[PDB]
Order: sequence, then structure tokens, then C-alpha cells
Amino acid sequence: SGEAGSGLAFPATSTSPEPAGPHIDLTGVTHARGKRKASAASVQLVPAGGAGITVNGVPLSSYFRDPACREKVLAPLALAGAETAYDVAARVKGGGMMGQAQAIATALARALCVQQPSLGATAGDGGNGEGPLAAMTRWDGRVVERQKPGQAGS
Amino acid sequence: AARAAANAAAYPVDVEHSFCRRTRTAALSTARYGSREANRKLLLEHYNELLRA
Amino acid sequence: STWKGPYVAVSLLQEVVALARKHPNWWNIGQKAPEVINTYSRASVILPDFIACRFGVHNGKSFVGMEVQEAMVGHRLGEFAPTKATV
Amino acid sequence: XXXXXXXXXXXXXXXXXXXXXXXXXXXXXXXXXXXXXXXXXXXDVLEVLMRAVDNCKPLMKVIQSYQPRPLNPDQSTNFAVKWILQAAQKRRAGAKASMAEALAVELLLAAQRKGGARARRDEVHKLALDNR
Amino acid sequence: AYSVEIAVQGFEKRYVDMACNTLGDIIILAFAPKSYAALNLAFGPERRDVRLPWRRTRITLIRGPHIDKTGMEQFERREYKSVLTAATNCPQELARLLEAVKLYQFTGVQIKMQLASAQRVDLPADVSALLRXXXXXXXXXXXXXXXXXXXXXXXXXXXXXXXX
Amino acid sequence: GKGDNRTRRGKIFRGTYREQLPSH
Amino acid sequence: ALARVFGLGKSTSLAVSEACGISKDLKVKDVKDSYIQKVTAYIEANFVTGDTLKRQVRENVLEEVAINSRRGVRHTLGLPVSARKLRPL
Amino acid sequence: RGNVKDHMRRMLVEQHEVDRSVFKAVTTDKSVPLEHRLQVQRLFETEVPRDSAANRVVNRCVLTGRARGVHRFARLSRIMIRQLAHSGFLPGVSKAS
Amino acid sequence: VMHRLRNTLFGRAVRPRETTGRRALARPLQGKALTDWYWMPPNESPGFHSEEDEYELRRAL
RNA sequence: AUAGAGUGGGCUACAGGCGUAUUACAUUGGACACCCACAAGUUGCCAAAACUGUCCGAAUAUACGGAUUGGAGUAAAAAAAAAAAAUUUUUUAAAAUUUUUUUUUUUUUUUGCUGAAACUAGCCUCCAUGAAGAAGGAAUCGCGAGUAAUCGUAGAUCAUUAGCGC
Repeated sequence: SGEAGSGLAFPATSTSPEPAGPHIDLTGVTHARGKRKASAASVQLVPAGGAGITVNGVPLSSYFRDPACREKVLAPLALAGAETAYDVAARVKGGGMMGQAQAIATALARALCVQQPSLGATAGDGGNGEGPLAAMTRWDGRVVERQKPGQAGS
Repeated sequence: AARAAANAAAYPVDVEHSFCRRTRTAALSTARYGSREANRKLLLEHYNELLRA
Repeated sequence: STWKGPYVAVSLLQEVVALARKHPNWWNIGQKAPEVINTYSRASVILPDFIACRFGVHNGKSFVGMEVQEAMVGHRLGEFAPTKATV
Repeated sequence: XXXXXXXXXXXXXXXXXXXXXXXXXXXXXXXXXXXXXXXXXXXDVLEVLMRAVDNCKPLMKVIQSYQPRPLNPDQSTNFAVKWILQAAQKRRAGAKASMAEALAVELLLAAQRKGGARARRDEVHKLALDNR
Repeated sequence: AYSVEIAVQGFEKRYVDMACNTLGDIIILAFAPKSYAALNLAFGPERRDVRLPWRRTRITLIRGPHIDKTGMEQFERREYKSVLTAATNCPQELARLLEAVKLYQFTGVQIKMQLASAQRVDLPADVSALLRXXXXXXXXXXXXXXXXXXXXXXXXXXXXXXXX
Repeated sequence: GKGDNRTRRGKIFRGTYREQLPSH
Repeated sequence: ALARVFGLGKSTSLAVSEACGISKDLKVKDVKDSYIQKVTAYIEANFVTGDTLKRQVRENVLEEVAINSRRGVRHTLGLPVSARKLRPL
Repeated sequence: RGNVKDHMRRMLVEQHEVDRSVFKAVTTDKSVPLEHRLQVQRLFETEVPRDSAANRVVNRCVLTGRARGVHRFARLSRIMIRQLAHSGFLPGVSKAS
Repeated sequence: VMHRLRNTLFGRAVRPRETTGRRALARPLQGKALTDWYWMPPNESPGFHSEEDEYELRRAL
């Protein structure tokens, strides 16, 4: 298939590089990757009424177990309006809790983009495009600024 | 009330019995004598003594 | 420090055995032991008995004479050799 | 319609206010919303908050010299929720109950065009009208 | 039935790169069928050239000599790693490998080498009798590498045992 | 002491809740 | 739940309450006086009333200053050996 | 300064080898002898050179006579480490990042 | 309780914190590490061209 | 002797005053549990704040806070083999076991720690006494996005001592 360069370097005071694509695999199951922190995540999307939603093995409501963080997980999914019909298979690594949430949100957005082109952003047409979900494709790669090699000095 | 899973301690020596589940293999290592062959002699005797069970 | 060996007083003990030529503690209960005992180190602990002994302890400038009585038996001798920062 | 989420989120972030979990302040402010329901039907909540904040909009700001300045209404919201919350800490430290009750009773009173937020608010309105 | 792993350590990426390429030349020469006429080659799909990242650690210094506690500067050591993979079945070319790495000297670059291999085991006949299946390949020898005039071409060489 | 002596928190401040590994 | 005794500290407080049977989530307004007699009896089974102990430590460091010892003149001087506002004297 | 005097202390840790001292330390760390540990420890840390225990070593630098601010990272001291570092006469330690 | 068989098979015991004196034997020796720490040339190299006195020769003038 | 050693101090003393930090003066909190939540950090596995549950709000100086001071360095849990077997505990009718009582066993932690020596002057653990402090004038400093603040974490020198320093 003809995918292309989608990536960005949006941040201030430190750059980023998520060279990973989103793509559909021949099982009818798309795969995508997303990080929004140095903590990182991947997804795998099956159109199904099976187990529903899954990161890190477990059902989601015990792993993430602050509610606000749960809608931070669901926010691209709720913005899509295509909530139920996909099995959500996903993996995460690193960082802290809602960083994992917004990272896995971006990855779920990417997989949803290769599922439906117009809802979100991609590199299908020159790395440009516009839908409701096209805003949260390109990750917010700001990390912590580095603890300053210098003094408090006050 | 917290400890690392990998104790990785020191101030001692042993034969280090260990198993690897990834490849289904046991692992014993050498530590007592300076030369490698003396250790091969000690662990070969330990292997024979292992099979007395 | 009671665990695994609680007492250290070797040089003090060499001087104590020097005193112990007729009685370590007035076996001949105590009579002040008029011969002066002058240690050169105050890291020493104090052992039970040792009563009525004239101890001369070093302060870094001199030797300080103090008579031991029943209360100071579980102490370390350097507690009685100060640097005199009175005021 | 999204300005409800905007005003509520700015309420949350200004309720964070010391370094901590915005989860802590978020459950705190949602507790203020439910306590507003309880005291309101005791002796109809997003309604009374939207009315209270739209009662509390400082449209024209003034800069000292005294010179008035026009203001983009998002900072009007942003000053608004600020004045609400410093009045809230005034009342709560005077009560020293929780903060959720204090922000609840203040959102009711600023809905009812009363309270020190409304006082500060409309004096700087009229003082913006004074020095033209 | 012999397996070889070569690990390689360096400071300039140039030297560890040349080291990796020249030992790769040595391996491919060492099992090379130079002529057809004898025909048990091992390019089995175990074979790799796995690269590796490093051990990120920053070690900083006072710039100034005396008071100068403002004066900081950061410093840093790099270790670059590769592992070289092969295995084979006859020992004479393995000895050609070990003598090959005995001759060609490499600059500033550590050679640590792993040689898991099969070697036969005598038993007292009592335990063979009382045998009458898993891996159990457990020798794992160990050797020193310093304080006796060696700049670290050390070879460690665990062993695998076989007694059915 | 942030509850230095008797807490499940101030003893991570005094480096004791992390039990010291046996090393020398 | 006697986290509430005053002449003693807290761990011994819950100890004495446990030694006559008072669990947590009980108030001082919920103990019948038979258990008060029991806990007082257990106080002279334990050690008593930290002002009795403050008298006790008064002769303890009286013993230490009677030894002509510099921690004695610390206690007559008020210097930290590890706020001379409080002293044991 | 006096780097060599410490080397003399290190040599006394090894001439009167620490093994003899530590083996007597073995019998004082044993609680199995009921007593005489006080007799063993009474001497044997006094007949044994008091300047041979492993605390009197202070780990000075080797280039110079630095006695404070040393580094075991590369067996040197900070100002020299910087001087050699800028020179680059050291094993690949560059300015960071 | 199976590790008892592995224990008497391998002769092991709890290494730290028991006060039986065994830790002072099984500890590694620091004696090699203490004396390889320094590096002092004798100020007069037996090969030739000793720099530690060439500096004296240069500053003599 | 402004040179070297040896032994012990002192370099850390203590009307005052000043600088730099930490910890609080609580309820947005304390405590306790939780799953022992996810990291930087698999290259030649390990947290805390919080989320969830429960206790607490009397000017109590609170179950906040944790400075000073005395005192002491202590508990066990796991399970194996034999003999016997259907016993322990209340009121004036009940209860726990089908395992009770003997011998042998046995692990794993435990030991104050490290050092030759921890009084001054280390550090650890556990008791006890529980100070000021209820947010700080005049004055003023620092910093506008993964920043302040808050939270741990690991590295150095280091026998151990960094809790606050970096």
C-alpha cells in the first residue's frame, strides 16, 4: 500500500520523533502506534463485539482507575461516534497514568484514521487533511524540560 | 517495607542454581577456584552429586 | 554495642594490671587506691567493679584526675575529659 | 455549547491552585456541584452555575494611571472564576467545613447577584465607566 | 556442534564499526565453501548482527578551581556495542577463528566472547544405572579479565553438557 | 521530618522503607 | 480507640485499652467504669503517669549531674548533644 | 602533597595483611565462643598495626596530591579531570549533550 | 520444603544478617583493590631521560 | 624548627546578629489498607503524590505538627515423621475439635549496623516527654508550558554517616 510520512515535531524546547505509521493488516485488523510522552503505546483494532476495550491485558476500568483519566482514554473514541463496534487491543509502556491515557488516545485515533480516512489526519494525501479527529492525530511531543544544569542561585 | 525483585546481592559465593523458562533450560555457574578447569571439575562433581537425587 | 563483644579498655587494663600488684579493687570494699592511674586514651569503656580508682584522663592539653564512684560504671571514660568551653 | 466545558475546566484548573492532583480538585469541584444541588433543593446546577458566571462577566477592564481597556471575553471568564475563588478562600478561611460547600454557597450567591464577587465586580464595572 | 557469540565494546564508533565488519569478514571466510567439490553449512536462521544502544550516564564537574560553585560542566562516557552471531559443527575452523582473533590486533576495543558448545561427560556408573531429557546444559564457566596485564580480549565460554 | 520516624511515608524520606540491599 | 490518654504516649495507650479489651472506634463517652478500674489496675501493672516519670527522670539526670560529667553541665547549661527553651530542669 | 604517605598506610594494610586482622575479626563476630572475644579483641587490634585498619586510608588522588574531591571514575581529581578532558588526553570523555 | 533437598544438595545457608562470622570470610578481599589504587614512578626512570629531574634541570637556570 | 613522626584533642565551641534551605502551622488534610497502581530504566527488574475503601474535625493545639529530653536495644512465622486419639471452655442450659498431648524434627527470618574503637561526636530500631508554630510587618526575591510548586527516584564522594547539601 501507499502510505507516507505523517509525523510532526510540534513541541517547544524539545523535539520529538514518532516514526511509526498506522496501517491496516491483512487480517482486517489495523495496527497503529502512538506516544504522547516518552512513555509509549501501540494499538490493534478489530471490528468486533467481543472483549471490547483492552490495554495491558486487563479490562480498562481497573488499570486506569481515575474516571477523568478514563474519559481521557475515551475522548477520541467519543469524538468519533463509533464507540462500540470495535474490539480495542492495545499495549502501553512507561510514564504516568494519564500520560498513558492520552498516549493510548492518540494511538487509538491513528488506528481509527486508517479505518476511516476522513475523520482524522493521515499521510494518504501529502500529510494533510481535516476531520474532527484530525487535530489529535499529531502527538503533543513536549517532554519535561531538563532539570537545569545550573543553580537555584537565589 | 519494599525490596527489589532482583536482589543481585554480594559478599558471598555459590554455584548459582537457576532455571530459564524462556528456553526451558537450567543454569549453574562457577565461582570458587581461580582457574576455569578447577571450577569445571567442581561443577562436574556437583552434576554427579546432583544425579544422586 | 553489647552484641558481639561489648567492652574495649586494653591500655587502661594494662595500667589496671599494673595497679593490680596487691589488689585490683582493695581485695586486701574500696580505699581510694592512692597510686594515681593516668590513661593516655579516653575511648575506653568502664567495666563493672573498677571502683575507687584515681583515673587521670587526657584532654589534649593535660591529664584530668577524677575519682570513679558507683554511678559511673556503665560509661565510656571520654565523657569525663572535656574541652572546657565553659562560657 | 462547549463554553460550559470551558468555564467548568477553567474552574477546575483554578481550583487546582496548589501543585496537586487536578483529580483532587476535580473531585472537589464535582463535590461542590453536588453540594450545590443538595443545598439548593434543600432549603438546576449547571443552570445556576451558567447564570452565576454570566452574571459575573467583567466586560471592560480598566488599567491604572485610570484608563479603560476593552477585553476579550475569555479573559472575562477567566478573571470571573478567579474573583469567585479568592472570595471562596476568604469565606472558607473565615469558616476556619470543606471547600466544596464554600464554592457551592458562593456560586449560589453570585447567581443571586449578591456577595463580594458581585461587589468587586460591579464597582470595577462602574469605575471603568468613570474614567473615560 | 559449537555456538559462538562475540561481544564488542568501544568508544569511537569508527573503531567498533571496523571491528564488526572485519570479524564479519572473518566469519564468512571461516565457513566459506571455497570450492564445490566436497558436495552441513550453518547459515541457519539463528544468524544475526544485532546492534545495541548504550548505558546513558552523565558525570558532571565543577569548572572552577576554588569558590566557583556556580561553575558547573557536564561530562560523559560512551560505550558502543555490537554482538556477532554464528555457530558451526566442526572444531578446526573454530580454532581458525580463535587464532584469527589472536592475531589481528584491534585498537582501543574490547573483545568479550561467548562459546557455548557441546562436550561429552563421563559419569560414575552408579548414576547412569540409577538413571535406568530436558536441556540442563549448565556449566557456565567464568574467568577474570584484569589486574594481570590484559587489556581485555577475554574469552568466557560457557559449556553445554550431554549425557543421555 | 514529614512524619520521619513513624509512618509508611516519612520512612521513604529516611531511606528505610526501601530496605537497604545487603552489599559491601 | 484510646488514642486519648495523656500521661502516656499513643502505642502504650492502645496497648492498655487492648489489655482490658477496648478496640478501635470506641469513645471515652462509651466506657463503663468497671473497665476504668481494670485499666487503672493495669496502669500499676504497666508504668504510671508520665509526671511520675518526670519526677523519675529528675532523679535520673540528678544522678547524671551528681556524676561530675559534662552532660550534667549540659543539663545545667542547656546545650544540644545530638531550643534551650525547654529543659528537663 | 603527601600521596606516598598514604601508599605506606596501604602497604601496611597489606604487609600486615588484612587477612590476619579479619580472621581475628571472624572470631569476634562469631558469638559461638562464649567469651575471650574480649581477650581476642583486647589485643590483636593493638598488637596489630592500628594504622592498618581499612578506615585510615583516605583515598587521595594520584595525579597531584589532592586529598579532597577525588574520583574513582577514572582515578583522577576534578581540576585535572577537566584539564585532561579539554585536552582530550583521556578515554573519550567529552562535554555532555 | 523442596528447597531443603536443593539446599543440602548445594550446601547453602542464609548469607547476610545472622552474626555467625561467615560473612567476614565470604566477603571479597579489598587488598588488591587498595594497593592498585596508586601509581607513583620513582622520580628516576631506570630506562632513560627521566622527566621528573629534567624539570629540575630546566628550572635550575 | 615555618622539617618529619607518635598519642589525644581542635578544625563542629555559642550572649548576639546575618545569609541559605527543609519541615510544618492542616481538612484540597492526617492515619491505615489496597493493587503493593503505572516510570525514567531489559540491553552484553524498583517508587511516591493520587485514584478506591475506612477512622478522625472539642482552640482540641486536635489522632495537626515532630523540635528537645529520658529510657531500652526481644518479638516469631513456615511445615515434616512416629506413638496416642476422639478434647478444650461457659452460665444454670450451652459453646469451639473429632483433631487434642508426647517424642523427634526441621526451614526461613530474627541478630542493633558499620567500623579497631560510635559518650562528646555517627547512624539504625522501639518506647516514653510532646516545644514553638493556627500562614508571618516594614521590606523584598525568583519565575510566564510540561514552567512554578509538589512528589519520589539515583549518582557522586564514601567502612558507615547527604534527613535537609549538591
